[PDB]
Amino acid sequence: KAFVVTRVGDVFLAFALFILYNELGTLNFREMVELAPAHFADGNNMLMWATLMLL
Amino acid sequence: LLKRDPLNSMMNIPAVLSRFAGKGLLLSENGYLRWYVASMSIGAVVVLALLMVL
Amino acid sequence: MTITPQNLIALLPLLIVGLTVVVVMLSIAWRRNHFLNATLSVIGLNAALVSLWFVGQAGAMDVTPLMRVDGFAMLYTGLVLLASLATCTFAYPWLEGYNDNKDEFYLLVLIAALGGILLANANHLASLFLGIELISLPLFGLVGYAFRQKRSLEASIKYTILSAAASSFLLFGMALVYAQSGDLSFVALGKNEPLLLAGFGLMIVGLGFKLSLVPFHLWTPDVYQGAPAPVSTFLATASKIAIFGVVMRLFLYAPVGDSEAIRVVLAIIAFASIIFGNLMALSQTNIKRLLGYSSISHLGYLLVALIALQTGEMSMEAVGVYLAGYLFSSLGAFGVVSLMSSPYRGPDADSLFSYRGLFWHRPILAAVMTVMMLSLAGIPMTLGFIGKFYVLAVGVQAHLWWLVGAVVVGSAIGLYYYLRVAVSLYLHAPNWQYSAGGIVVLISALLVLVLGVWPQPLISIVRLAMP
Amino acid sequence: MLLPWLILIPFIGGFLCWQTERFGVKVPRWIALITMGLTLALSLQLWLQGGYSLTQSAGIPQWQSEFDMPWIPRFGISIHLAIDGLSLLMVVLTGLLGVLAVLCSWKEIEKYQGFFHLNLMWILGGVIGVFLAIDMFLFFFFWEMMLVPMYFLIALWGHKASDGKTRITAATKFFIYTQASGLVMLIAILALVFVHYNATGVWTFNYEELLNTPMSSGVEYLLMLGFFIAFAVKMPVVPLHGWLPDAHSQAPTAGSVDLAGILLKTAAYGLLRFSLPLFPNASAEFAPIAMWLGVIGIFYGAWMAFAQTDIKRLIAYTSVSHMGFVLIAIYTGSQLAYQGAVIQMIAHGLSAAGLFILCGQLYERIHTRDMRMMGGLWSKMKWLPALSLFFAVATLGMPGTGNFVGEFMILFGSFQVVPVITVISTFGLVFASVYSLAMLHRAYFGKAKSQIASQELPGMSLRELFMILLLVVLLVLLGFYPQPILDTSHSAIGNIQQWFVNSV
Repeated sequence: KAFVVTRVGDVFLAFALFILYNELGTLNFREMVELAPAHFADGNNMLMWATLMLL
Repeated sequence: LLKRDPLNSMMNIPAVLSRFAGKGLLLSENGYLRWYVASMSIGAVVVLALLMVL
Repeated sequence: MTITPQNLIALLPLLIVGLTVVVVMLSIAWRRNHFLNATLSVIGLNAALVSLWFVGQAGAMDVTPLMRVDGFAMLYTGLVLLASLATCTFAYPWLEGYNDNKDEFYLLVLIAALGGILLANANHLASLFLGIELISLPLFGLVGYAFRQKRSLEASIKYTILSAAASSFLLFGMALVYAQSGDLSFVALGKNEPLLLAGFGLMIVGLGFKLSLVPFHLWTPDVYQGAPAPVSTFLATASKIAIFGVVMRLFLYAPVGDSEAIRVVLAIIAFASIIFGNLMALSQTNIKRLLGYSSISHLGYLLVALIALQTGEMSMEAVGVYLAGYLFSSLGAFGVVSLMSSPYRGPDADSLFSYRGLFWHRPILAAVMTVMMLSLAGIPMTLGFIGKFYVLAVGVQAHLWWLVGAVVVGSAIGLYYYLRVAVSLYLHAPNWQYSAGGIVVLISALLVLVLGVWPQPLISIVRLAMP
Repeated sequence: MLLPWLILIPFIGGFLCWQTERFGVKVPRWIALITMGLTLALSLQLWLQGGYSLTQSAGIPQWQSEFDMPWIPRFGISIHLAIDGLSLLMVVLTGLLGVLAVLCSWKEIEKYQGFFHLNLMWILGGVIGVFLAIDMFLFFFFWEMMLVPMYFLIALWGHKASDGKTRITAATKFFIYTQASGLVMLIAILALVFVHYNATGVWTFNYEELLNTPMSSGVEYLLMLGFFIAFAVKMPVVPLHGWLPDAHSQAPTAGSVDLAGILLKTAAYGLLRFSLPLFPNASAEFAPIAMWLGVIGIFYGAWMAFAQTDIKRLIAYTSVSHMGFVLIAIYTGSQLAYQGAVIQMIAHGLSAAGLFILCGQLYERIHTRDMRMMGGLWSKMKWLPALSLFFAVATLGMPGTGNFVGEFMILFGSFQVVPVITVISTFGLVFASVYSLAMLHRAYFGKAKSQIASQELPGMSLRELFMILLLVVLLVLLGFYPQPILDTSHSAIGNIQQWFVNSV
């Protein structure tokens, strides 16, 4: 039951991982930190899906 | 509900229909020679009919 | 026209075989010996194969208005001669155990070879009739050879009444066409009024009995169970191989066969032949009835090529190669059945349940039946697949989608019974001319394997023969 | 040059094993091991000697080695063997699986054993010939002749002619379900060649000129369905996969190694190589049907895997779940997705082969097939269940195994192209866990008193453990370090994707 429940969370975790590569390209944390505001001049609505599902 | 596999069974119905239709065709054969000649007349009838509708 | 030496060289196949009947009949009346008659008959048929080279020295020409000799007829005469050669070599081991009068067999097979090599050469509707009946009278009488059983006579009588009935339908159709047309010559015919088409349908009835088509197939099980296995080798291969040539030539030459009215009717017969063969063929547990069921489907595949003879020139070689592959497959399979009856044994006990084992009894002979039985189906590395492949290509070429689909689904249905017999020869077990009979079927096994893997040389022969 | 020899060694070995059957009975085991060693030598020589890191945009025709020979000149049918980068991965995989097949059959003497091995080399050589095939007829002939000798394997070696359930249901469904669709794709080949013959005027059966043949819309769609039907009955797709569990549960597990690990490869190989490039617009129209069938396959195989009580049918129903990821990968417009499918596909073979070897190994230890009958064998076996735990662990997406990087780059590329069908697809990992744990807990966790026969257990020999140890270490290196084989396949995958992109 722990194994099933932790893999449900890991599916939820990998969902945000797909979205971050689709939106910002690089998955390194720091390069992500000063790449996130550069790519987000126009659209922001989909980042809540990334971050809520990351959460 | 998936203790037996449904789609394997539901695409086996070609074999079911073929075997049962093949059994019916075997039962259509008789061995009495009068009906063999009747088959010859009834083939002539349908061939002439199928030629006269063309 | 009169007789010229060109005509005699062209007629050399019909001549050597006829001289063989006379010499065989004189030899029967002189000594009545099995060894001498078998030797004399096989020498004449081998002499006919040698003389095929000499008619190849002659070109495409006529002998009489009855016959036309082309290179197409050269190949069909060859198919009939090897089947006659095949049936005498399978009959000697079966007839050694026969009680008496063991010598009339080769005389009737020789008459049937005359009939077969007369339907190869055809140009007039009368030669069509002199050929059908010359071969039927030995097939009237040879399925009734060894009438001492309770089923050989049964089989002979059923085939006798039905074959005379088909010949009467063919003859009545043959005249109802000639009422419109001024001549019965194939070429001169058709020079779409309903009487000519109605006469044509009657000839289809009289021809589709012997070709085992869908509403006339009822004889093909029973006589194949009743007849001797040496007769079944000839009755499966030579008769229908010879008969298919004349029915193809009539539609190629006659302009009435160009019209779609006859084309639709023959296509439906071909459609139903595949289906009504390959569905009733599953339940059989008898090997002779099993081969008789497959014969109906094989002649159906020949028809789905023949309907598209008039669209594209590839149908000529397609029919030719499937006939060559079909000859070799059936001769090997029926030879193994006859080779299991090495004595006369009264009634031979052959069945699919009787063929459990047979690899630990006789391993070589089981391999031949398996190779040929996989060749009947459509498995590659066998000549039947290349023949199957051309008939699919011909149906694709002529846009006969229902017919080519029928071959595939007919192949899909018919794979089942061929494979059971192939594996039933691997379950747990329940003289000099015999070695010669084994050599014939083993020679055919090597041929079907090497012409399935490497099929080009047979195509070269076929395009050499086709005009 | 090397390609004629590399497809012929399997057939040459079958002739020689059956020749030396008269000389001895312990010969064909040792003959077969060396002959498959030569097969991998030529395959690994092509990996090392060839320029595996070649140009990524060298067109659709690109081959490290190529053979041509006239076979039937009337249609231009030729022995057009030609090896690409991803085709070379397939050849090295089947050479390794052939070594495992001939190693699992070691110490297996019978009334006849040369017959078994000539058939064994014949079927493995048939798969190699499909993998090296550019001419359509040669591809089809090899596709259909690897399919005949397995029937004899399931028939005469499924059980030795005692029970009739090893032929009339299992082997017969295996044979018919493949051959009807094989004939379908043959008439598909012929319809494509005839429309090309109308266009140009030459009878050709070659892939390069059939690649760009002009066809009107609404025509090539039917031929694409015709290709896909034969490519959907060999790898397990949703409507037609009933043959797979019957085939794996009855054949000996060496025949099951051939039936699972490498026969499932060739259909997705053909979807990558022969179906995608020939029909770009038809495949672009057919794509969403392929995605729906892919997601249905993953969920369906896992449920049927959870619901089953035996082991051979259990791993046989994992395979249909695994191939759904591959089908969705192929039917998308992403280079990363295709390269994920290749690593997932090689790992699929490597993760099914070890499980089948071990399931057969467990049966011959205990003489009992039903999984729920046993339980708690961990205190008795010393190396089988520990190694089996990692293989069940490698089935799902556990990192350090090749399956994780495989399935998961597909999901990256799949979300790159289309969101909603991918977000459904990811949930198969949760379902992969539940049938993986079901296998593990029903078989090994528990008390040994669940079965009376679980109280006297044999030992495990050295060579089986050696060939299990090699697979687990090989699969871990593919999970941790998958770069070398991705650099190999990059250019072949790239031109297929560029053609699928540019031709639409």
